[PDB]
Amino acid sequence: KFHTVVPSPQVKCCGSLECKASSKADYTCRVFGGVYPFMWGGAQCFCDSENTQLSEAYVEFAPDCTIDHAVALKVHTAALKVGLRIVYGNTTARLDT
Amino acid sequence: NPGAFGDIQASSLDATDIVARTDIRLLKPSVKNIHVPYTQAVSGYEMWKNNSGRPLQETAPFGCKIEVEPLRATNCAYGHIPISIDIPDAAFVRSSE
Amino acid sequence: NPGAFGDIQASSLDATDIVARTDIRLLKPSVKNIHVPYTQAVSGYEMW
Amino acid sequence: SITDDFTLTSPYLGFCPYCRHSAPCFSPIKIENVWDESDDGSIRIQVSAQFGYNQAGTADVTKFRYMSYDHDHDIKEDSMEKLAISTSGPCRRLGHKGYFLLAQCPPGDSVTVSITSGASENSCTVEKKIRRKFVGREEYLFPPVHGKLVKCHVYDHLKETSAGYITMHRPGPHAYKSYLEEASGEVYIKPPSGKNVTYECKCGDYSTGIVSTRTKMNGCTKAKQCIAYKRDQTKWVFNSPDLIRHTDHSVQGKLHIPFRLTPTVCPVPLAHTPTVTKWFKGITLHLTATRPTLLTTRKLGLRAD
Amino acid sequence: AQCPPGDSVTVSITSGASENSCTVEKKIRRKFVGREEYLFPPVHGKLVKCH
Ligand SMILES: *[C@@H]1O[C@H](CO)[C@@H](O)[C@H](O)[C@H]1NC(C)=O
Ligand SMILES: *[C@@H]1O[C@H](CO)[C@@H](O)[C@H](O)[C@H]1NC(C)=O
Repeated sequence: KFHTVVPSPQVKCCGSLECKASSKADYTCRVFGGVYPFMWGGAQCFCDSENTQLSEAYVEFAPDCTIDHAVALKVHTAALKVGLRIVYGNTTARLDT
Repeated sequence: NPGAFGDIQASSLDATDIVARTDIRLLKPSVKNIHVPYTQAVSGYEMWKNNSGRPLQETAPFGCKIEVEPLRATNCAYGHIPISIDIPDAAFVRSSE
Repeated sequence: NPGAFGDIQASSLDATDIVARTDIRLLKPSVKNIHVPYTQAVSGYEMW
Repeated sequence: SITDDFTLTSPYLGFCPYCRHSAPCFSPIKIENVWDESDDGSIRIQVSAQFGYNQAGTADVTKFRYMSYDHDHDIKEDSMEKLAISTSGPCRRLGHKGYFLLAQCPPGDSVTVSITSGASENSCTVEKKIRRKFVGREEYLFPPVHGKLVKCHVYDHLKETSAGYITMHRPGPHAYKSYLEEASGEVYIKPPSGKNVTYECKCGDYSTGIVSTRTKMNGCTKAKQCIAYKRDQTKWVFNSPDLIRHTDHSVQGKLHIPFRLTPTVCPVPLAHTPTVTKWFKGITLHLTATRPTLLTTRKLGLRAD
Repeated sequence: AQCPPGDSVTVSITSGASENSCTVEKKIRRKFVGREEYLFPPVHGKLVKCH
């Protein structure tokens, strides 16, 4: 199960943010025009309406994936390994073939 | 394939070259406050967990007990083994004894 | 019979001659603490 | 590289869509992620405030720290007996650590964290399908006395364990409208207690600067086309979609996520022993089970139905 | 008053160790606007008219 962590979005104000490609898992960078960022305490930048917001979204394993994980394998062919108990003349022999 | 098993893949748990197609979609924000609105397909691992069927410890033919580390099938009969034995001459005794 | 009607019987309610054949099985105690483990068939009166 | 000093890290104000007033809201406690992948029903909650740490970050049990609701953003203490966790009824709090909590909860549909103070009754809530989870093949409300003692996986109650790491970066700009005042159609910058303020106005040109003093910098027209924020803020914060990154948004630190899944032996119920009646080429099982119980049959031939 | 879903409405006055409570039948279920069910309203949305 993945984690799909989304970082803090990048803002530039009266300026562009053409996103740079990255090698992270399922990277998605996308640019937003006409945004007005606003956290608590007031509007977060000067530029009135021509703002660019680079929104970033990649994906990552969950912290608990070290236990609940599924491993994919190929199976080509299987060969027996049998343990044989052979007794003869009051003498025993346990051996793997 | 998004929304199915194998949507996120990696060679190891601690590996860095993680590849994924989770069908993540970035949406233009609507409210004045800051947030990154993303719509994503559900985890294919969870869907496969919910629709796993029964494992091979409960459906393997011939009564084969499936065990792991290593992957193997133990203690089941499905045929005949022609065994050739070279019994030493010390085991035999003469007919007069 | 267990799990059905008539699992416990008596001629009268106050009689000490009470008969029953519920499938009660006493299990081997496993934990450190003292108790009794027992599994019983469900009472057939509530099933009826 | 994964440090746990906590004297160089800070909490943040989160945006979560349900406080006490049932609206999208700012809270000092913001649940970021919930991981209900245990086997005893215990869940791990990632709250935007630190826990078990004092004013300065020294390890101090039964105190926690958050971002206050004031212009001078002082990191403020509160006692941990006021913390409450609920899903449908109250949750038992099992473990606490910076950014992370371990709580045992009844089944429900929403995870809620609250501060039960005399005046501050802040709360936050996320949607999470916390369901009743059992290990084995027979369902149970709570594990019984008699059992089989099979292997399961349990969140460790100790805070010393680690299930991975989380990235921590330096904070970005966090602008205030209280640091700008419009007088006679002109802008004033008002720093409280003489603290240094970095400002950026673009009504004439990209005019940056720093002041600790009231300034008619270019005069300008309105305060809505300019900003001013704090500079003396180099305390690491975990990256979140309710913050703005700084221009050098690289991994400044890594922080341990506690409560690793340890493999643990744990009991499961033993069902009633079946009564098998035998008839020619077949058997009949008389099965009594108060709770749902899994029966799995297979033939030992070529076709295992 | 805002209430969780239930099958009754109950009013009480915890005065003098006597609640003096009253309970009435009412079918209260979580109602939702629009065409997508939600436990609580989200951040992103379409801002549909409701009442
Ligand atoms: C998925 O899990 C739910 C949980 O209630 C269950 O009802 C459903 O049958 C499962 N399978 C599918 C295909 O939805
Ligand atoms: C503000 O900056 C000045 C010089 O830039 C420095 O002397 C002073 O200590 C700073 N004050 C604070 C509170 O950071």
